[PDB]
This record gives sequence, C-alpha cells and structure tokens, in this order.
Amino acid sequence: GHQQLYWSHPRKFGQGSRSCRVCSNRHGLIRKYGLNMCRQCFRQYAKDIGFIKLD
Amino acid sequence: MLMPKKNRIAIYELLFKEGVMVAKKDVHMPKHPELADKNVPNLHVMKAMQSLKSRGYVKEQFAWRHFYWYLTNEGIQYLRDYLHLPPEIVPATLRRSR
Amino acid sequence: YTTPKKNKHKRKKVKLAVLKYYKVDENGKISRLRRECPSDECGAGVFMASHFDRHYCGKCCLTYCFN
Amino acid sequence: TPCGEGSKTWDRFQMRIHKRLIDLHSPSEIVKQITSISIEPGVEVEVTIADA
Amino acid sequence: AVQISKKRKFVADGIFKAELNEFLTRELAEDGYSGVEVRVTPTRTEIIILATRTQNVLGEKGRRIRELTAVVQKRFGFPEGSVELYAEKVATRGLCAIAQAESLRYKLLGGLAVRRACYGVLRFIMESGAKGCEVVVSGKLRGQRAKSMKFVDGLMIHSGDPVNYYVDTA
RNA sequence: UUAAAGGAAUUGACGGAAGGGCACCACCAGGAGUGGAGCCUGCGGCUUAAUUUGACCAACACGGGAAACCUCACCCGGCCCGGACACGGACAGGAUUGACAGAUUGAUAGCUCUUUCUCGAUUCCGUGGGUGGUGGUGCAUGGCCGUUCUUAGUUGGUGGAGCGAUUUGUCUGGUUAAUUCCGAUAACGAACGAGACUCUGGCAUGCUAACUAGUUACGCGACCCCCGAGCGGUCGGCGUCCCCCAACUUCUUAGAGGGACAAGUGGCGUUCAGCCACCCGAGAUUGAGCAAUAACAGGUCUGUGAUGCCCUUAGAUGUCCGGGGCUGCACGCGCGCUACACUGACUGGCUCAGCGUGUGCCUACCCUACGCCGGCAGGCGCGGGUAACCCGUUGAACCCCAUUCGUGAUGGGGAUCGGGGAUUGCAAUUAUUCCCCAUGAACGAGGAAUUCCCAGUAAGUGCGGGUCAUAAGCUUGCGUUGAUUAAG
Ligand SMILES: [Mg+2]
Ligand SMILES: [Zn+2]
Ligand SMILES: [Zn+2]
Repeated sequence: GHQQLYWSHPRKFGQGSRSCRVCSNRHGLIRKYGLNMCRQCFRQYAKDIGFIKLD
Repeated sequence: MLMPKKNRIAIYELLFKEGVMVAKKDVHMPKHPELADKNVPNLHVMKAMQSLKSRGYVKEQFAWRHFYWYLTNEGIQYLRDYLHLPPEIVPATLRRSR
Repeated sequence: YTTPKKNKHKRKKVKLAVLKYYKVDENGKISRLRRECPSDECGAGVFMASHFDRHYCGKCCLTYCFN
Repeated sequence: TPCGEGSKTWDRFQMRIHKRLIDLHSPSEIVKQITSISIEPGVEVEVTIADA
Repeated sequence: AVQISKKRKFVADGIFKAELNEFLTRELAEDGYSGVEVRVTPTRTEIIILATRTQNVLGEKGRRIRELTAVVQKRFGFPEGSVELYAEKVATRGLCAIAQAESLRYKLLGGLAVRRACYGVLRFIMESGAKGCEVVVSGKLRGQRAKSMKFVDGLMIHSGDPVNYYVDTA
C-alpha cells in the first residue's frame, strides 16, 4: 500500500506495460495494428478476426 | 476490504439502478470509468462485488479479461433495504423497455 | 524457512482509556484543553494535536513551528 | 508453436481489403436514401462531407 | 474522439466480433449458442444470436437480452441505446457442429456414458440430412492413460480449400 | 528346479536376403561454403549470494527471449492484504484506519518506537474456509505443434478363400510426380489421401473504369539554336472537372472474362495408357498453401480463469518496492557477420527499383517534408499525412566511368583499446546506441569430416517489416546483379 512508492516504477515503454489483451501474456506479443494479442492465441482467433490463412 | 461508507453507496447506487457493471481485471488501475465522479478506484469494485457474490447476491462470469455482473433474486430486495429504499424504486431488470 | 532475526509485529494503537478534554468549572464553563485545528474545514470541529513543544493537525496536515 | 520446440514453421496470415470510389454532385438529404438501402454487413461505406 | 485509420478500423470490428463470441460462448453454453452475426448501422445497431433454445436466452419480458445488451453497450463504448440483440432458432439444430457439441457437453455432464453420448449425437446428425460426420472424444476415459475414441461415420473431405465451407469444426 | 518350453500357419517390424522404383533432408558432376582467424549470439562446464528455468535428424540465433530497472521465476532485503464468506468473543465507561516530528531505514516505508491527533462500525482476533501461484507433475490430461510423414499410402459394405487369426479387393505386366492410369482378373462396387481446388508468377495494344493513377495532344512560361528562324531540342516548369476554358487507356491500379489442353505434326509401344522431340505460342514442369488412416509415453502445466491431483498459504512460492544476477571465464561445441585484396581498396562523378509500416477509448510517446543553428552525432521552429491523397518518381547498394595505391602483414583486415562529443530515458556504471580523432592483433584460402542447391536457381548485393524509448551481425519479406554444372 502507502501510495508514495506503491506503484512507483514507470510502467511505460518497455515490456513491463505492454500486456496481452486476452489474458495478459507478457512474453512475445504483437503490437501491430492494435491487435495486442499473445502469439499463442493468434491461432485461436485467426479465423474470427479476419486473418484467414494463406490465400 | 476498506468499505468507505459513502463510497459503497457510490458503487451500490449504480449496481442497483442497473444490473450491469464492467470492471476489468487489473488492480493497479487508478480510476473506474463508469462511475468517474466520486474518485473511486478499480480495486474495491472487485472487492465489493466479491462480497456480493459470496453472500449469494450477485452472479458473475469472466470475459477475456473483463468482469460482468448480474443480480440474483436475493440481491435485488436486499440492496433497496440496505439503502433505505421502498418497493417502488426498482432495478432495471424488471421492465424498462416497451 | 527459519528467519532468526525476527521481523516486527503489527501496529498496535494507543488504546488509552481517557479522553476528558472539556474541564468544567463555576457550575458549567467550557475549556478547550488543546488548541483547535485552524483549517478551512474544521474550525472548532476537531482538536489540533499537542506534542511537548510543537503542534500539528492530525487530519488537515498543516503544522505549527518548532516553538 | 505455443512452445519453442518444433521444426521452424512459419504461417502467413494475410488479409487483403479492397476499395472503390464514386463521386456525387447531388443534394444530401437523399444521401440518406443512399445509406439505408442494404442491410449488408459485408460492406463498409463512408459518407464524404457535402459542404463543398 | 477523432477518427482513426482504415487498417485499424478492420481489426477494431474484427476484435469486436471475437470478444462477444468468447463471452456469449461462456454466457450461452447451456442453450446451444452456435455463433453470432453482426450488423453495423449508424443508428441502433443490430446483432443476432443463433440459439437452439430460444426460451432460456429470453427472460420474462426480455431480461436476458436487456442485460446481455447493456454489457455490450457499457464495455466497448456504444452510446445510449444504439445496439440490440435477438434470439433466433438455428435451422437444422443437428447440422451446425458447435450447437450439439454444447448440447453433448451436457450429455457428458448429464452423467451418461461416453459411448451412449457419442452414438446418440452421431445418429441425430445422420438423420438430420448429413453426408458425413465424425466425433473424436479424447481424454481421460476409464483407466489412467488417456486414450482417445473416434467415431468416423460416412464420407468426409479433409484437404484443399473445400475444407473451409463444406465443413464446420468445433 | 520351474509355468511354460515346444508345433504349425497369420499380420507387422527387421536382414551386412534377392528383384524392382524414388529423393540434392542422397550420391556422381559441379559451384556457395561452415569447420582455420577475428568477432556477435546459443548450449555445456567451472566459478558464484544467484549465475532461475525448458529442450541434448525432430535440442544448441530455440522458448516469436536483440534482459540496463520493469518484464522475472533466481539471490539479497523493505512493505501491502488485494486471506471472499460462515461461527463466537472483544465493539459503545474507549473495536478498527491514517499521519507530522524525530535516534527509525536502502528509503519522505508512520516498518518499528517515543510523543500524539484523526478515521468511523468499514473491521480486528479466535475457528472452519475460498484464494493466488512464471509452485510442482506434459509419465494424470485438453488444445496446439513436431515427426517416420511430402514419401504414396489407408478403409468399410457385399460376395469368394480359410476351424481361425487374417487374406483376396489393394494384381503379373506396361506406364505415371503418384494404387496415376491402361489392361489383367473371385472378385464387383465406393470413400478419403493424391489430383482437383485457393492464392501467386507470366501474355491480354481485347472489355468496363478513372481531380487520390497516367499518357498523348495543346496554350503559356524559360533556356538553347549553325542564324535568327520555329510544328526545333529540354522541362516531374505551369494549366486543360472547378463547373468543361481536351481527348484517350499503351504504361499505374484492378474487375469480369479470354488464354494451354499435352491440341497439331512425325518416331515409339500391344497403333492401349503413354513417352520422344519438333511447329504455333506469352507460357509446352510458376512457386508455395492446405494435407489420410493409425501413432510416438515427442515438446509445452512459463501464453490461458484450458486443467486433474499434490504443495504452499500472512514470519507466504501471493504481490509491490530498491539493488544484484540473468552478460560472470584455464576450456569445448553450434548457427551467423566481416574478412584474408589488385576481379581489390580509396576519393570524386554517374546512377536504376520492389515489398511495406505510420499519431493511441486504455498507453501518454508515429511517418517525416522544409527552414535555420552544428566539420559529425545532432539541436529549435514551421508544416503535411489516420495515407494510390504526406514522407516519395523511395534518386538503396552492387555497379559504371574518372583519379590515388601496387603484392609490402600495405592505404587489405579493424579486432583490441584511450580520451572527448550527443541522442534515448526514471536510471547507461558491467561500456544501450550513434559520431570523432588516435590505437592496428590474428588472419597469407584452410586438417579428418560435412551442409545447402540445380533455373531468375546458388551466390555477391542492399532496402523493408517483426522485437522497439534506445535498439539488428537475428528472423521474415522485397527488388537489383546473376552464374559454371545436371535431365542421370
Ligand atoms: Mg498457460
Ligand atoms: Zn479541516
Ligand atoms: Zn519445491
């Protein structure tokens, strides 16, 4: 607690802040176009966004 | 949790007049966007609706990452009695559309 | 899983069972035992605290200097 | 791969959106009867301003 | 706010369709959900369910639409009453693979055997005018090592592009 | 002393068993080379308070992991409860929060302590309890991926053969990229897999269309002109959708459709399937995506509120905060850059592209033109661009011509290493990056062994995404230059 040093780190530039949109993977995500998904989850939601396969 | 009593009224007054609210599972997030006026933080919105599940009053699931909420039948009548409200002030789940 | 240097315990409070901060004389006469907090919300609402030489409002957080 | 083990595969999700264009000189109350004529989820049509 | 570019319009409404898919799958699992279709209007916008049982997705005087629309409103940022859902009975209940997989969930969570459950849903689809269909039930069966059952029945294509729209996976 | 040994047929796997076919994850013929040298990076080992961890053809530039702190588990230390709910006591004659001063500490942590105010039943304690977990177990599992497995295979029904497992079907051959076809026939009839299909690459001087793409024509502007003429040369100079003060589609963008099918001619073979070149033609094998049955005790519980059980639960494996480590070096191993010059390297000229990304509900910080200050890195103001609308005809490198250097460990190589300058940021120290001057090591074509590939192909050569605040020797795409050798 005690707000002065509670969240005192800069959660900014760098991978301490870039979270996955789905359920917060912080290892190897995609900042492109505002997808902001974990790459493990991009095959779960490939057909649903509009990122269909190689054609 | 802390339960500041003028601020539980702040979160109960909207969770009663509509049966929905949209907290997002990140606790170090400074401001709740839907209330936005009575300087309440994201954390108690979990830690008061934890208390509304565990009595048996509200019911929730889990989104991708957000929380949703739906009132039970027991949760409806208890909260108007909690806020000193009659059985004419009603939640928005009975009938609001035409 | 031993930790022999003994980390400190919980913040236990004052718990002293005596308030009595309005002395009564001459069949009813009022005494502010401590100075009141001169803030812009709590004039004669609360008591400004009293250390042995300094004063500091416990709520509104302004201070009275070292004298 | 959801792990790091495999034999080095790389799939290429490519999305290709197309676009066309049409002018008008017409008054824009009947721009409303240009919009509301197909329900059609598979279009994204945009209304350019009629200030000229 | 001020408007944004076109390549991120198309992942905005893409990720809009993916999220309420995941929520309504968790929300309407026990009612035979089977997907949603969106319509965007610059007015009151328009969404439909494809539910098997249009009973439970309705409330009394529409309760499980009006709170199932308000969380749609109050999450993304749709304005004051600009969105509406609808229940809709999906034609040939035993032909979209997601629906009865949600309904054979409760044939396994109901407490039957897996072999009564698999053959029961297999004959149903067959008698609902199917050309070929299969079910694989994989996991921890009777025993300790997880071995898998499959019940391929009829004829089925697997390769090329026509395994995109002649088939539905679940 | 022991529950099998032993017989005969069947399906697989195997054989340094025979026959027949295929593959540059195989060879022959050849090139690029790694292994030799410097280095960046990965793994083991040793060392450490910790050097967290997974994997040993299908591990070793892999965990889309190029970590300054965050992320992060590991180590050293300081806080917080973010332990819901149910049970009783402590709660009105003194339960629970917060906080200035100071010896408090890493610390403006009220952590503790002295002193002492404030908060308002929220709680605290006792007990049962969820809970959280980048805590274990991928040999409890789901999803997914990897592989034998990119090679041509797999299966019922129904008959026949058989006590029976099983088998013929699924074949002697001919042919084919291929159980691909012909045909041969106790088998007949079918399904996948292949193919087809989708994308892409190539011709459409055909069709439809163009103030966000252009061409041609014209009027103006400017220069040049033997001479002095201009329907002469140059112009990405200006204007021709602004209410017509021009048309048009070759080049740009797509959209439909057309196009090649092994069709024609010959030689072959059972004039069967087909093969061999030739003629027409843009093209007579464009390249990849998807991909079967049945499986591995393949990997991942550290993507996941996918998850069973166990462990841990406030002196927490939860979680915040500062520092250290993930980068430490007698050694070895694997990818990869630069090289080792004269077919080179300098210096100055001349020069031609494609692929694509770009300002946010959260998250605040993008592409940059120009102008003016700096010998470079840079700095300020002004703008455009949410984009065929701006960067931008993307003046990339190689190259080419012009000069300097001459076989010298040299102006080749630029490791190592000193000092200074700026940008990034909360922080550059254990050097983030960029720039300067100075320093000038091996390295003189590479042992046994081994990879990759045959047509815009190998290769030299740069640019562009992705990780990004700073960030590419990595990866994934792009175009330029462009081959020797092969049809077995
Ligand atoms: Mg996970
Ligand atoms: Zn006051
Ligand atoms: Zn342990």
